[PDB]
Amino acid sequence: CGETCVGGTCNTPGCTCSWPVCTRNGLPV
Repeated sequence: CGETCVGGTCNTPGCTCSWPVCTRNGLPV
């Protein structure tokens, strides 16, 4: 995802909050 869910959520679509960073389909992209 490249995004960070330091807040507890992800802005990027289909991106999960994989604190501290974000994730995609359970994979950090």
